[PDB]
Amino acid sequence: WITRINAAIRERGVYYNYSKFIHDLYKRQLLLNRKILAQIAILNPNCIYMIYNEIIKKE
Amino acid sequence: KKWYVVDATDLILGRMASTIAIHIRGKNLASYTPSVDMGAFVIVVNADKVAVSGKKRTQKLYRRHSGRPGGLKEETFDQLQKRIPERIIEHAVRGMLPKGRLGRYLFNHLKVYKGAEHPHQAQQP
RNA sequence: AGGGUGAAAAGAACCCCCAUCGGGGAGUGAAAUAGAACAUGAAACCGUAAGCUCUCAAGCAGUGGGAGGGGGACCAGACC
RNA sequence: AACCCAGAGCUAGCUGGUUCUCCCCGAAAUGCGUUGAGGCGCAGCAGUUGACUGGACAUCUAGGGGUAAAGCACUGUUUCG
RNA sequence: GGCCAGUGAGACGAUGGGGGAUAAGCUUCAUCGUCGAGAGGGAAACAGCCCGGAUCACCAGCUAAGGCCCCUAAAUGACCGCUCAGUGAUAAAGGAGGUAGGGGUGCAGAGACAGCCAGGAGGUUUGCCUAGAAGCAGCCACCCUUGAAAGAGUGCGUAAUAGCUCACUGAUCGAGCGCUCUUGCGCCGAAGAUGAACGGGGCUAAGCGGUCUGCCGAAGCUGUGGGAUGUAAAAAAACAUCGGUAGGGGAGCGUUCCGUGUUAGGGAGAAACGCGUGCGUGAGCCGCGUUGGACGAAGCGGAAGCGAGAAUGUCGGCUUG
RNA sequence: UCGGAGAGAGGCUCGGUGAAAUAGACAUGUCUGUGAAGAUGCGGACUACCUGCACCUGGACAGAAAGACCCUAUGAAGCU
RNA sequence: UUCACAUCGACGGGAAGGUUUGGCACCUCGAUGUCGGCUCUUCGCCACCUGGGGCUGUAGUAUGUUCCAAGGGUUGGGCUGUUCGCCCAUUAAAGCGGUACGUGAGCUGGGUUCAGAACGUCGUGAGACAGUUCGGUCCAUAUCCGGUGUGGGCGUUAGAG
RNA sequence: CGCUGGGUAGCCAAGUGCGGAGCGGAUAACUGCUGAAAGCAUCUAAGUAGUAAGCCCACCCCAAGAUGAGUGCUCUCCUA
Repeated sequence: WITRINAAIRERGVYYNYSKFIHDLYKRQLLLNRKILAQIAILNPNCIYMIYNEIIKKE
Repeated sequence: KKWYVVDATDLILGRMASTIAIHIRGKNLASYTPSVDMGAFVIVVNADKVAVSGKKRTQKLYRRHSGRPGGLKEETFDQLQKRIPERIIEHAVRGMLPKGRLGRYLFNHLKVYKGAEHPHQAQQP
């Protein structure tokens, strides 16, 4: 799961870590989008693109 | 897949090998299959005038043995840039490639050549 | 060391190949994919045929994830 | 100082092996003796069964033995003046 | 207190002491923990070190130790500073203004230090010793004079002198210089055996030191379900235990035979092999196809010569070189 | 001391007959390090197409031999 | 001579390496054959000779010490079972050490803990003694790993020379 | 081969012939110049020049089975 996202992080913009990403949802209030639900990267990458703009707004 | 071109001149070497070994594997794309090969076919153009940032350029290491009684044939970094400057970046990314027989395929997807050129104008660089 | 084909042997004429060793048929019997090595006859071992994997890949090598391929599915539904 | 049979399947605190399954708890390799120390007996430690506000951690009160440290009047050593 | 045990040559790490050179995973005692009778995570690979100590399933989260460039998941994240050794990935006494930070002291435009120019005298050729030694083998003495300065005196040198240089002082240029103390990171001293005392690549940074945040990360923990043992209340809530050798204790399956059976199942048919991979905690059971040829046997109990892949086993058959 | 050549019986190839010591299982490379501390099978790394024949023959603490050496067990067998 | 360090260097000290002498005796007495010689080597280093250099109480020719470097090379005999060592005669010099003191699944097996026998010594004796002496059977057509060489196929892709 | 003697081809030797080199790139020890910090001085800290039989290369054999399986020349096949 971590590797799946890792390969998806080296393209967006948050070249930092996916940890801060998880931190965003944590500090936010999203108990969803788990390591297993990370399948949004491969298929329908349009949904995983939304959270990308929601993590920055929070932190 | 696609093909990308990168210039290796100011690069201090090594720091690039870890940034290129990810493209020839798909560690940057949707790599959802560690058992299957994928990624971009990024290749170096120069890799001959590549930097090093350090005094190791004249006393690095680079050792190999042919199993012969003598062997031990050791060479300094300064020699690599003198002879067969094409294996100065290859051998570098090789140790960065996972597995042994599978990761080898990812190695055949990277060319360095001399520099300022490349016989790959038919793959849309 | 070495047990019992079948109820009774009718335990195999004749025919074909071979050196008138051996076998296959024709017949007998409910059965010889029971016939003198013979009942039911597994395993170790030794082969043929079929599907898959198999030359740039190594370490008691299975296991977890897992593509493709030869078949079997359900009037998709993604499985054996 | 035999061959064969018989008591002797002699003896063998030696060594090796010791063939279905689940549940619960759980050792020791120390002491005291042993011509005894690769052996065991008793006790300690383990399991089972039948009786007992019996114990353990922590706080407080209430003593001694006197290591470390220090000292070194005394015992045994010790340089300068 | 009673029944059945097992085990008495254990090992290692930390700590406190005897033996040995306070040399050994060496040996002999005490104490704690681990291994030994519990995995796993981490130290590359090392049972005994560290974390945590496994009823089970689960493409479920959060953590410990250890880490976060790639190779195996995870910060070439932020701020300040040093090292620039690749030291960090072995190694001492000792040696060197390699170097950062803090404090203090001596000389110093009545002008110091480096450099340049010049002087560096006389008695004492000193005494003693010696073949000789007149700064300069050695011993003793080491005061005095003339001056701006010059010690009967450092190193070289001669058979003995001579000669050169130095201590000291003046002039010139001319500005701060030199030497210690406390403290951090480093250099040389480190050469031995088929190439590798960072896991590899690689690296001056993903080094180290100080501060802060997040994450990777164990059958740990949390969460849900299933199985097993034990305990009162009670609208309500369920807590906790389950690694395991030798051993102890508590429950069962299956095999041959017998009693209950010439009842019932079978020639519309045991046995040998497959399959349904359903079922039980498990060894297995049930049903069934094929082959095959005869009986076997449901349930409880009773009586057993009660199921071994190893005892250089035994018998027979069959591979390999 | 530098041995060479040649003639025979084997060795090599083919035809016929036709063994053994031994062996838990194999898809049983090297090296450094590590490991009850001189393993190919651990870890890292390097090297390396799959499979025979002939020969040389170090490794697998190879094979045969529960060693005749030492010690242990108040064993045994002879002798003085 | 003088002068401490050309060379050497007392009283003492700090380390490296590791082949000596020991301890340990951790893994092997259901065993891994001891030494030496012979045959054939491999690696490292504080290499003796050849080469490149500093100092030298180094004039030269020749030496002493130290640093880098081993690329290579590095002896025939008398006596003994001996490594070693001694001796005679050379070479530029005629090295050390590890590799279970290289090497017996190769030879040699001369020495030495197998049975015989004899002298000296010890015990009354049987015997014994890290004293000496004579004689005294140690096998094997090897699969694999690892080598010296040479083939059978296939893959490099249209098939071959 | 009974003994003994000589000898062609080939095979070997005490036979014959030849290479172990020089010349380069880059260095160890050391010798260097100019010139810093420590306005002197000093091999550098910054810039350069010499330097052994070591290393690389030069000579020789193998060598794209170095499957990152190259390069160059030439030849054969266009029936449904």
